[PDB]
Amino acid sequence: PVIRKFTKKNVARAKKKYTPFSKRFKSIAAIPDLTSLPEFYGNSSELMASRFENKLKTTQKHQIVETIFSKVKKQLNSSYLPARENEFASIYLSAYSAIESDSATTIYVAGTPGVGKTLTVREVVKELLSSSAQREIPDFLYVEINGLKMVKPTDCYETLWNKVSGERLTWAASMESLEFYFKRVPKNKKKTIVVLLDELDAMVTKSQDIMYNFFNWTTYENAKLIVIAVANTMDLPERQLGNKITSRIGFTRIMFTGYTHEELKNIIDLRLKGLNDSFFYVDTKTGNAILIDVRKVRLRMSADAIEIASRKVASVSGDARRALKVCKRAAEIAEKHYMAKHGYGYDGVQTVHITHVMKALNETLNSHVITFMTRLSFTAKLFIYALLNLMKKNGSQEQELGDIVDEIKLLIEVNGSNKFVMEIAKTLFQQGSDNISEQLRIISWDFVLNQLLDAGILFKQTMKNDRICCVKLNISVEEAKRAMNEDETLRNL
Amino acid sequence: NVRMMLRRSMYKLYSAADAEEHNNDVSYDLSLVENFKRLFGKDLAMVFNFKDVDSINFNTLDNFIILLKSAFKYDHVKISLIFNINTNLSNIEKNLRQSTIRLLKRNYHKLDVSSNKGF
Amino acid sequence: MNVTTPEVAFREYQTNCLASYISADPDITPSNLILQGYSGTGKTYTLKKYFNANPNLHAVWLEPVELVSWKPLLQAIARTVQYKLKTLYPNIPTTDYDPLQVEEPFLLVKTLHNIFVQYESLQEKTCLFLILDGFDSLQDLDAALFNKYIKLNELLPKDSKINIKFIYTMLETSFLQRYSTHCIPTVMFPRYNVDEVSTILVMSRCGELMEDS
Amino acid sequence: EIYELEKGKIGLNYIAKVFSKFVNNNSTRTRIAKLNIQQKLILCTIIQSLKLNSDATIDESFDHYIKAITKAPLQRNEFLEICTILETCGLVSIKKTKCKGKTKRFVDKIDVDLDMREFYDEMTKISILKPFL
Amino acid sequence: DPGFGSLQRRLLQQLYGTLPTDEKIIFTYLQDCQQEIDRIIKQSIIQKESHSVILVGPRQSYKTYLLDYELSLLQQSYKEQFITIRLNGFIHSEQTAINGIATQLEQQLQKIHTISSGSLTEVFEKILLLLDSSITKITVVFIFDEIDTFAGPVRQTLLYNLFDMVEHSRVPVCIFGCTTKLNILEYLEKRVKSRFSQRVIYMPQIQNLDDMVDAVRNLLTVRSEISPWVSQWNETLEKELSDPRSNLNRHIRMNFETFRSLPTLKNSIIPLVATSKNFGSLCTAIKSCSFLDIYNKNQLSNNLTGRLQSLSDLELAILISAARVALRAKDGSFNFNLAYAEYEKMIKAINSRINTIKLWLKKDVKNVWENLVQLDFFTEKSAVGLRDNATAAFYASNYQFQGTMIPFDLRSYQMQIILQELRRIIPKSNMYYSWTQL
Ligand SMILES: Nc1ncnc2c1ncn2[C@@H]1O[C@H](COP(=O)(O)OP(=O)(O)OP(O)(O)=S)[C@@H](O)[C@H]1O
Ligand SMILES: Nc1ncnc2c1ncn2[C@@H]1O[C@H](COP(=O)(O)OP(=O)(O)OP(O)(O)=S)[C@@H](O)[C@H]1O
Ligand SMILES: Nc1ncnc2c1ncn2[C@@H]1O[C@H](COP(=O)(O)OP(=O)(O)OP(O)(O)=S)[C@@H](O)[C@H]1O
Ligand SMILES: [Mg+2]
Ligand SMILES: [Mg+2]
Ligand SMILES: [Mg+2]
Repeated sequence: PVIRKFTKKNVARAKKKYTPFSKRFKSIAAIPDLTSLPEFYGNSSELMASRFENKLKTTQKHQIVETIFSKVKKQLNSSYLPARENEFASIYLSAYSAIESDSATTIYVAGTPGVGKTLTVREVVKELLSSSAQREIPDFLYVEINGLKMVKPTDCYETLWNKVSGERLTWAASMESLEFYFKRVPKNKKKTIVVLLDELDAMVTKSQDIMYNFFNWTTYENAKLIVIAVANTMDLPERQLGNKITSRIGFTRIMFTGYTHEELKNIIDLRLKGLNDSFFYVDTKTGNAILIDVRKVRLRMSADAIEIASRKVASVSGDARRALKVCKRAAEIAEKHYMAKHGYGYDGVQTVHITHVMKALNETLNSHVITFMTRLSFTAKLFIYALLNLMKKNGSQEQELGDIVDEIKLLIEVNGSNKFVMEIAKTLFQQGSDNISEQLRIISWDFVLNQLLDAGILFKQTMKNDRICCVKLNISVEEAKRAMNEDETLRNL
Repeated sequence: NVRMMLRRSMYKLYSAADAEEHNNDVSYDLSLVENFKRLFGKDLAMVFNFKDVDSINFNTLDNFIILLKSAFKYDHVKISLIFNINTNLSNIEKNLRQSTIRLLKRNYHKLDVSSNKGF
Repeated sequence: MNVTTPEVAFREYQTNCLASYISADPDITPSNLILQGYSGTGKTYTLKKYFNANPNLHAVWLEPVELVSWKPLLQAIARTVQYKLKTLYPNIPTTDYDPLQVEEPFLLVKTLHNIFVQYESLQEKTCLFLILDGFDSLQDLDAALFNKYIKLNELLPKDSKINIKFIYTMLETSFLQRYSTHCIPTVMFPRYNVDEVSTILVMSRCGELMEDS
Repeated sequence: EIYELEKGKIGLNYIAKVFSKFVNNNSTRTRIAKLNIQQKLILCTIIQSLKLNSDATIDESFDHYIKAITKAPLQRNEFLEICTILETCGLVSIKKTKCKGKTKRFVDKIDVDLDMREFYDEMTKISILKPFL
Repeated sequence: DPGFGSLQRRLLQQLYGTLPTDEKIIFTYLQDCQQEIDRIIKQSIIQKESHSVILVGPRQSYKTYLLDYELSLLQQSYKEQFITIRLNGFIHSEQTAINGIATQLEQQLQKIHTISSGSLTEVFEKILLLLDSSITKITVVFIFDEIDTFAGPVRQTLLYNLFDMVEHSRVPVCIFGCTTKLNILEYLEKRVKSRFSQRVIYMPQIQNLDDMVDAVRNLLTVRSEISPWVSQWNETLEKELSDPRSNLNRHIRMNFETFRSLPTLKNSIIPLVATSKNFGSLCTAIKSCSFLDIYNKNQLSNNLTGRLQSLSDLELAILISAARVALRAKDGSFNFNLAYAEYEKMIKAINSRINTIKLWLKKDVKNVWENLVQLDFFTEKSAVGLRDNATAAFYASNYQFQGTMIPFDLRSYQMQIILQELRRIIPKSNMYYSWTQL
């Protein structure tokens, strides 16, 4: 038949309809009551997610063994609170004064990552669902739009209209459908919907039209939506959104500030209230601890260890997740000590203390580049030394490679007295043998270029001439200076 | 560049082979020249024709001639090259590379096509 | 091993160091092997002489100079592996997959996996030698394509009966000095000597001069 | 809405609240929040890393560091995590930019936002941040 | 005899690492870091906890080796309790990673007892309701190879979703990231860092020379008694490794100062063991190390010295004249006309002092000039070589450069090998050796 210019044999199209909600009936006066419709708002076939559930469950077998520290490493996972009250109260009031008043508000929260904003927002929505179950308010359909959980930044329309309506269209039909449903359909036939815009600064793409529409459907009188959009920087509509959309977002702008050391200590106290200073019935044979041969054991997650883990993480960025990561690494270190000391293996009291949590606090404050450039090869340290002493002559940070080569040759020829360098300068140029001429480059030159290029110490510009290819120290010069002073041979060479 | 020459050349080859016959989709490279004998059943004799040889890159042209030279090993092809030059031959064999020139010195013929020669 | 070293006239180190790296047992064989040389330095001649001296092990001859960008390279790999297996073990049900379906490196992985898991009906695990003769002779070539062929045996299954073993052929030595930390076995081919050229030409050409009418 | 959080005298602290919240304090809370001297003199290191180079790499913010204090060790991790405090408050911008230079691959940058008028009055109380200006 | 081939096959199997997983060796300098990987991975296939680690170490530093040793050690008993999702950072771009996870979640749950089908949105939602959602579940072990490409400086969506199903999931995951950058935590976007468990474990390098000879002792000794020769072959090995003045210890000593790596030693030792034919021949071949200087000579046989050695005489005069012209200029550029205006001047000064050298015309020095750019003795003026990615090698394949449209003998080339480096490598018994001074 035809001979085609190229082929698209691996193409997969969804089953999604093109005609929007505006052309269902073509009668605005005869729109049916959308709330108690069979398909709308999740009233039919809501097993549409729980099809894949009996795939990742296999055998209920073989008697898994918990330990004395496996309990704390389970309670330090993702899961009143004395942390966020003046934010929870204002957000729940600002979202309750629109649920009761059939309004169209927009709340704006923001904060550096870890300050509990999505936790308080989801608890606000859980409490408002409890209020809807107590029937002091109307009910709503809850939609969470995560900014990064989607492959296309315009799929927000598709998932919002799908969650509202039970039908899935393409993204253009979904945005026209949502535009009609939020402009023209009267407030007697729509129950309200609350929208969580999780990680808003990932849908600003190329038009700002999604950011336009989700904050311009809320300026309408006939649309009962509440947008509780979270963010990652407080001045986001002053940096990357227009001033008109800044006026749309408005003036609420409730910031989730960082935590304090007292708040973080209270957080770890509530996380370990059920386990600290309690009693466990371990067995000498395995180690299987059970909370209320058999040994009654305490567990002192010490408050000084908690507060010295909390003060540093309260200083740096104040995150109630990084505090849990520190206090879980401490329990991991304790469990490793316990299992290695007792020979237990998988199938007195126990403590977590200051000089035991300092390893968990020091595991993320180590630059393993100095202990890398010390264990580097001699030719790689000689490369770094040639680059380091060319810098005092030049002052560019961007030395060529033909210069490094001649500087290495200069150092080897000008040190002809040292016993180490006369033993090594034969092998450095000829691999210790004859029937090999004196090479222009040292042996392992491309190897120690690449071993620093892949490691990110070195930084070479792309070109075909490996005499004028510039080379930069990507890490630093001060740490290279402090790493080249422990060699016993390069300290004089 | 070289790949558009190859894709256009094998596209024209597969078009002028499958439309002069009176069904699968192949990739447009010299593999079609390799298995032209078993795709169709006929021997290949493609005659190339470069229109403004003084206006192509000769750097792309000798790369295309090198890329064509590997078609010799397939025993059913016969490549013929036709160069339409609007200048002299000392300006084509100055810009080409010498190995391509010694490959082109195997069965070359010249032909003066101009309506001022031979009034 | 049980391989037969060929009597190539002036590459004596290279055929010994080539029978030390190409065998019929997939455990005593590297997963990648470079044969870096220059133009005319005897790579293809000693490769064909080796693989003709050992008829039992299976070759796949692929030349990425007539396959310009990387997509016809993947399509040609997935085509000719399947075509080689069809004429090697004929009595296996071989459901023909289309090589044009390969559009990305991942689809080459998936296609070759679906080709290989249908030959589990054999007895013992074999290796298939895919030769990329002239990998630096790729026309629309980039510096990060070779990383996609080093880390391909990392994706083919481990307890499989047909294992892909690559044999590259480079030509440029500034190409190869980028993939030096990958520690692939490199067998370098140094340029011929005047005393060796003067008799390589004699043993190659003085048959077709007396038989030149 | 802030009237209902007690269960023109209160319709003013919001603007006096959202103006001060965005403003915070240019110099009064600057050192107050810094309270730590190591969270104070580094901002002067970034101030001295602007009138020599506009490509202020954190290395250049750390090569300036061992051209000032060279008179318990200190690694680069302490510097680049104490800079997160100046990131968390909302003064400094560290992200990846083009890094023009000679080669065009990404690296960290440093930038400051407020004009050097009130910060120059903020140093009038600290006797060690006066020679560094 | 069929007694020697068993010893040779066992030796080459130990040298490749293709042993069964009970005699597979672990070197002593990487036995502590195998304990940490074993601790991490053994509390996720057994205890069903979920976490994320990043393995940082250079190339050929035994990361895939250790991980496959664990995954083959946690398969002899707990086969049905885990599935593995391995994906590179090279062959899996960030749009083709979703199809990789979906194809590898589909075909792995098939072998125990359609999620691959749909568009990219449907597939990415079909694998977000499966992972992000007495009994025992199945855990997924993600193996991210070269994770520093998924941590690019734009979005980091795949890392956010994968590290987000660590705290916030019901399925136990355990995700391994093998990378090479030491500054890997500076790459991650600040909300993917907060989801990260911050447990990056650096691979160990070789600190002592004793570690290298103990590693070669572990690699080349034989534990299982298969051949009759093994009772000699161990002892004749130790006689080379205990004596610090032999050839094998000297080659290990010069490997410790050069590329400090065991796989380069493996590629040295493998054609030594495989080219040998008898046991006494193998014994004297590892006594003398008669192959670790044949091979090591061949590895340098054409870089810039073993192929300049194979230059002809006119080509050498052309290279010397071109390096003279580039040495005389300011920034180091020249062309064919400036090079031939030094070849004839030098050769006329050769025929002045004296039987001679035939001056080849400029119709034949063109072939010589083209043969010295196909050996990389000249580059162009600013021509960058292979581009970094695949698009920048496409964006320039449509560009028509100005250095290839000008005539041939005006292209401003540039030297690969300067005249000082040409002075010391040409032998002093040459008729152009005096012409390499300036
Ligand atoms: N006051 C708190 N009480 C309990 N958990 C908390 C608290 N604050 C933060 N967290 C932890 O943080 C998680 C909730 O995520 P959040 O940090 O609120 O989201 P976020 O601040 O937007 O972070 P990003 O940047 O969006 S990944 C929970 O799993 C908690 O473990
Ligand atoms: N040792 C040899 N003995 C006999 N003939 C040889 C020998 N070496 C080369 N030749 C001949 O010269 C030719 C050289 O071509 P190849 O062996 O293919 O070299 P080559 O490196 O593959 O060239 P490239 O890389 O494809 S440009 C062979 O085809 C033989 O005809
Ligand atoms: N699965 C495996 N089975 C046997 N040998 C292996 C395996 N993986 C690697 N090796 C060998 O181990 C040595 C180096 O191991 P690698 O795992 O490849 O190093 P590496 O850390 O993976 O390098 P990367 O992945 O680029 S950081 C080489 O001799 C490999 O052949
Ligand atoms: Mg969140
Ligand atoms: Mg060849
Ligand atoms: Mg890897």
